Amino acid sequence: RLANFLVHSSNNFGAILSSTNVGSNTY
Amino acid sequence: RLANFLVHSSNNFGAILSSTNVGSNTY
Amino acid sequence: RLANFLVHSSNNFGAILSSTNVGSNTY
Amino acid sequence: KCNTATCATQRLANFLVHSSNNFGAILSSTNVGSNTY
Amino acid sequence: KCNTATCATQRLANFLVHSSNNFGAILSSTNVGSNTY
Amino acid sequence: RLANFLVHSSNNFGAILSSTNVGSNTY
Amino acid sequence: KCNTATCATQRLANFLVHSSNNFGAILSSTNVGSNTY
Amino acid sequence: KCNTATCATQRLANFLVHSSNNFGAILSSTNVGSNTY
Repeated sequence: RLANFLVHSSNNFGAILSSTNVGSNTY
Repeated sequence: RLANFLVHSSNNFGAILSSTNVGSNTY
Repeated sequence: RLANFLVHSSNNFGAILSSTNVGSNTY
Repeated sequence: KCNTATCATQRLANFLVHSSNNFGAILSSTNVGSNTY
Repeated sequence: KCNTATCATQRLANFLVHSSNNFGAILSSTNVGSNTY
Repeated sequence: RLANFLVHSSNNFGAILSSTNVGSNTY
Repeated sequence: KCNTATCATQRLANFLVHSSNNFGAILSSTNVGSNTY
Repeated sequence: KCNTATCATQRLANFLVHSSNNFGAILSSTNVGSNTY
């Protein structure tokens, strides 16, 4: 009997600015 | 009987600016 | 009976600026 | 201006600005995960 | 201006600015994870 | 019966600026 | 200006600025994880 | 100006500035984890 319990929780109470640029030209 | 319990919790109460640039030209 | 308990918790109450540049030209 | 019994104010700002003023030539090429044979 | 009995103020700012003034030539090439044969 | 307990906790109450540049040109 | 009985103020600032003024030539090439045969 | 009995103030600043003024030629090449055959 194998039990696995995974919890991934993200709570944001604020400002997150995330920019991922892959192989991109930004001007 | 094998039990695994994984909790990943992220709480943000603030400003996170994350920029990942991979192979990118930024001007 | 093997039990593994992993907790990864990140709490931010502040400003995090993270920039990862891989192979990128920034001007 | 706060004169209340108690006031909590939070200003959180993330500013990302990319600004380019170009008076000339910019040449940009990006190859990512590219296989050339 | 705070004359409150008690006041909490937090200003959190992340500023990332990329600014380029170019009066000339910029040549940029990026190869990431690129296999050339 | 083997038990492993791992806790990784990060609390930030402040400003963290982290920049990792790998193979990148920054002007 | 704080004349409160008690006041807490936190200013947290992360400033990252990349500024380039170019009056000439910049040549930039990046190879990361690149296999050339 | 704090006239408060209690006025905890924290200013935390991280400043990272990359500034380049170029009046000439800059040549930059980066090879990371690159296998050349």
